[PDB]
Amino acid sequence: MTVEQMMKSGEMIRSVCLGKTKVAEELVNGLRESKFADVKELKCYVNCVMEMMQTMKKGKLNYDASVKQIDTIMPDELAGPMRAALDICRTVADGIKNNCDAAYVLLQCLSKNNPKFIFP
Repeated sequence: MTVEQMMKSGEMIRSVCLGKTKVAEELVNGLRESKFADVKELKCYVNCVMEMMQTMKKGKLNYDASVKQIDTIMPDELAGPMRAALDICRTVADGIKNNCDAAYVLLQCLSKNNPKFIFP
């Protein structure tokens, strides 16, 4: 429930997805600063995170599942802006067959459209 809980859940998801993908930690930190480097392992890190957050399955957005997860994990003042960005970006990755590519396109759009953007 707490923001401290969010920070804990976020650290858990980062750890697991770093371990899976073996991506540089600086690359991942850049995702919070609009540095969306075109690096396969970083795109696949993003896909890992969205799959753990129940936000995508097979590189396709599950809108209802995403909203449920956003609202559980994030405090209200961050969840609201995230929901608005998800609505704005709802169809942005449609027609992109590669899973990591689709997750990454979605992430860029969420960041572009959420002034209070955060990501594990």
